[PDB]
Amino acid sequence: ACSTNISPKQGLDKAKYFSGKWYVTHFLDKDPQVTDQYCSSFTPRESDGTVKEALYHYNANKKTSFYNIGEGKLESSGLQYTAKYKTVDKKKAVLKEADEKNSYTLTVLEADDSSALVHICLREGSKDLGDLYTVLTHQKDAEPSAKVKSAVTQAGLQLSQFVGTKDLGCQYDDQFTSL
Ligand code: HEM
Ligand SMILES: [N]
Repeated sequence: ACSTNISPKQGLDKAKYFSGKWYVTHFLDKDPQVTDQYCSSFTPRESDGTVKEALYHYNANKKTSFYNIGEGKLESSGLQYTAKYKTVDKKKAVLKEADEKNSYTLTVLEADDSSALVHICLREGSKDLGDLYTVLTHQKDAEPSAKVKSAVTQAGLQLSQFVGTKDLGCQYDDQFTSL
């Protein structure tokens, strides 16, 4: 199951996270449910205590993609939120409304002007799907900062064990993440 002991980084300025867009450069899926490798980019925003974020996934094996919009409330305790998610097309038109039994919780472990580290617990039945850690950069295929690489170690992980995305033949939809 996903860890219940993940807490966001204390003192982090949320503006460093809710800004620009993010590309996943490295991911650690602690308990994968499928064997395909994904690329992902997303654009998180917040307003008045509610996060809305536009999400994109690209299956590098199968060459398929899908789009979502997550929505949830910013924890008063720190940079963390539990979101419900709709399925959308590449123009953000809704294909399916959220299934309220499913959620994900995102916890920000580090963020600076170039890079971030987050933990995501996706619950896509009624079941934690297991921990996913993603290293993020504002620019595609860029190098994460030293600070973010330190945060990986401090989360008890080893960067050597992450899957990098730079060599996967990723295709992104930058128009979508710029909406
Ligand atoms: C490279 C990074 C990521 C990988 C490896 C990954 C992996 C996966 C996989 C394997 C699935 C299931 C696909 C299927 O239906 O078979 C999935 C779905 C999903 N992921 Fe990710 N993911 C990544 C990043 C993210 C990010 C950054 C978020 C949220 C901020 C996120 C949220 C979701 C959600 C909401 C779904 C469910 C989509 C739906 O059923 O409509 N994922 N992801
Ligand atoms: N995910």
